[PDB]
Amino acid sequence: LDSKTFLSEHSMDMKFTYCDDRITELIGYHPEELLGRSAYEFYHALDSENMTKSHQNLCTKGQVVSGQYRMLAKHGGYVWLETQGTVIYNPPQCIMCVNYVLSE
Amino acid sequence: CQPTRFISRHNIEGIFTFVDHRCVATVGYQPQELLGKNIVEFCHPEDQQLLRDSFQQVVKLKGQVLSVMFRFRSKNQEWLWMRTSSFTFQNPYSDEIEYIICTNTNVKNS
Ligand SMILES: N#Cc1cc(F)cc(Oc2ccc(S(=O)(=O)C(F)F)c3c2CC(F)(F)[C@H]3O)c1
Repeated sequence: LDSKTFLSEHSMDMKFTYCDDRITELIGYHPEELLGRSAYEFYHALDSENMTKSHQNLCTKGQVVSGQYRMLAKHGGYVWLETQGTVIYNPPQCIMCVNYVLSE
Repeated sequence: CQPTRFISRHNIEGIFTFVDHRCVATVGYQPQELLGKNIVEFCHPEDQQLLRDSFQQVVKLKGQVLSVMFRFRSKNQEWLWMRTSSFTFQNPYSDEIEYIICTNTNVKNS
């Protein structure tokens, strides 16, 4: 559970701005190679419109649970995940994602 | 029969900054579903790195044509084979950052 859970942070455009190193033991990516890239680059084609929809809920509500989606792994194949996302607004400044890996 | 095709403009990073409305019939998205997003987000995982290196190269090619073939995810979530021919433009009265003009055609891979 805990060793399958990692955080990421995203700009409002969905780009990674930070990722736990734990994503390396789970999906193969190095956090540094993620930064600057949209989450979009990584979803399975069959999940993409759904994530766009969860995204819209996140922006209108401020927090949301993604429900189940696939991330293309660093060395081929897809890993299932469920994410809770939370918008950090200040005085939108970023999105915090708590990401739980459902599958190997 | 006309090939189906639309023009787009991107910044050097790949982000769509202009989309010709012929895109609806070509890939099924409205212009605004494309504007502001990187073209690499609509690209097949096996073709993403080619497309990123294509954008990197078109800017070193002195405004000449670079062409690339890749699979683009239509609004039906089908993979369409795309040929994108691109070249840079930079107004020589200025020293503004060049941008990238693309023409995007649905082609047969065969
Ligand atoms: N594939 C993948 C992947 C793997 C991750 F560890 C995080 C991620 O990004 C999100 C994964 C889930 C969500 S979400 O739960 O907030 C909504 F999009 F589903 C969101 C994002 C980016 C966001 F902009 F913050 C937000 O849209 C995508």
